[PDB]
Order: sequence, then structure tokens, then C-alpha cells
Amino acid sequence: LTEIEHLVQSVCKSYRETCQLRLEDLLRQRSNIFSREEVTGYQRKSMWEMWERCAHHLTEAIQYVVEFAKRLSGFMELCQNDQIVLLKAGAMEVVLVRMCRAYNADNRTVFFEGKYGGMELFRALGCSELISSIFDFSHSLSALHFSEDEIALYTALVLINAHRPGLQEKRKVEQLQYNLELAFHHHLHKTHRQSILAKLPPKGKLRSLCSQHVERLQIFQHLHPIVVQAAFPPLYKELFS
Ligand SMILES: C[C@@]1(C(=O)O)CC=C(c2nn(C(=O)c3c(Cl)cccc3C(F)(F)F)c3cccc(F)c23)CC1
Repeated sequence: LTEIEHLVQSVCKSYRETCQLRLEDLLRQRSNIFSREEVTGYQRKSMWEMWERCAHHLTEAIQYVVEFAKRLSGFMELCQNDQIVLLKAGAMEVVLVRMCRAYNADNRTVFFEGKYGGMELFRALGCSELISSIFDFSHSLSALHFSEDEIALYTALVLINAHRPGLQEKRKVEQLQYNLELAFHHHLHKTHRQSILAKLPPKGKLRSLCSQHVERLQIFQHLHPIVVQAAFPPLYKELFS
């Protein structure tokens, strides 16, 4: 009956509709691991082919997060400048959080192109430190057994942050943020999951991880430009031109 219970339902629905793979499918595929031969095949690929593959997967992941944001109550009513400020700053942070679902803490593997593989699958990219950081981050969230609704509500808060520099209608973003904060806290209380609050990553950790990741993608894009499937001209302009 409350606006808050409806907000939880709407955020979770927006999330279910914008999540590429179902949790059940990711969990059943846990036993489907790349063989020693398949790993070698990925390791032998050119860094530039691995870059193209990864850039396609990441672009697609970002577009689903943009669709997720568009479905958040009041996001569409924000001015274009603020929608772009929030997505530029937060869309990749949401992508990085969403990765924990495809991460298996038991063998330190991630679901990539149909099977589970370790960080050694990405050797040709020559990004070992960055990839270890992404794996470590996914591990910290996966150890919490972060539920589907916890991911939906937490990633809505990653996006709707009134502290992002450059916002023009801060008060409008704050209104949306307070309601989502209440929705998250109300949901954790009901499910007896408030204990994860002290275990979540410090905000600065996600920001720094995302800045390092985006900086690396920008270096690859400068050296070897990809043909990007662009759906959002104002957002594309901010990241690529
Ligand atoms: C959604 C999109 C469009 O369809 O118009 C525009 C922006 C994208 C994006 N890319 N991106 C990347 O990091 C990225 C990606 Cl996802 C792939 C290749 C290159 C890059 C980049 F920007 F670094 F050059 C973002 C980071 C934060 C917010 C972002 F929105 C992005 C992807 C496509």
C-alpha cells in the first residue's frame, strides 16, 4: 500500500527486465568451466581481439544499465544534463556491481562467453592488475551472497546520487535518492539483512575501481577504435568525443 513498497516492486521489476542473464541460469552453469585447451585458445588471441570482444560485452552491459535508469521513477523527469551526469559517473559502477552475480567465489571464476573461467583467461589483454581488482571486488560482494533485490536496490542508489559533481537540479536528485535509500533500508530490515550494510564496499572503493577501469577502456579505444553500437547520442558524446 505505501509508495515505498511500490518503489521496491518497480525497481526490482526494472532490474529483472534489464538483467541479461537469469540468476538460475548463471548458477546452473557453475559446473561448465573452460578446459585447459579452451583457456590456452583465449590466451593465444590477440590483445586487440580480446579488447574488441570485451568492449562489445561492456557496451551492451552499459546499455542495459541505461535502460534500467530510464525505468527508475523520476529519472526521465530529470533535466538531460543531470541524466547524463548520473549515467556518466555511475553506469560503469553498476556494471561492475552487476558482475558479482556471474562470479563464483568457490573457484574464483566468472561466466564469460558461455562458460566459467579464471582471470588467466584474460592474459592477452595485459591488464593483470586491473582484472585482479575486478575479480577481488566481485569476490567481496559474492561472499555477502548479495540477493537479486539487494543488487537492484543498491545499484539504483549507485546511480541516483545527489553528490555527483555537476548536477544542475540537486534538490530533484536528492528527492529520488531519499526514497530509494528508504526503500533499500526498509527491504533489508524486512529480510533481516541489515548486517550487510557494514560489509558493503566503502563508496570510494567502487569509484576508484571504476575510474581505473574506464581509464583503461579509454586507452584501448584511443589505440584501437572499435565500431560501437551507439543508442544514446548525448551519453556517447560524453565518453567517446
Ligand atoms: C550507452 C552508449 C550508447 O549506446 O550511446 C554511450 C556510452 C557508453 C559508455 N561506454 N563506457 C565505456 O567505458 C566504454 C565501453 Cl562500455 C566500451 C568501449 C569504450 C568505452 C570508453 F568509454 F571508455 F571509451 C562508459 C562508461 C561510463 C558510462 C557510459 F555511458 C559508458 C556505451 C554506449
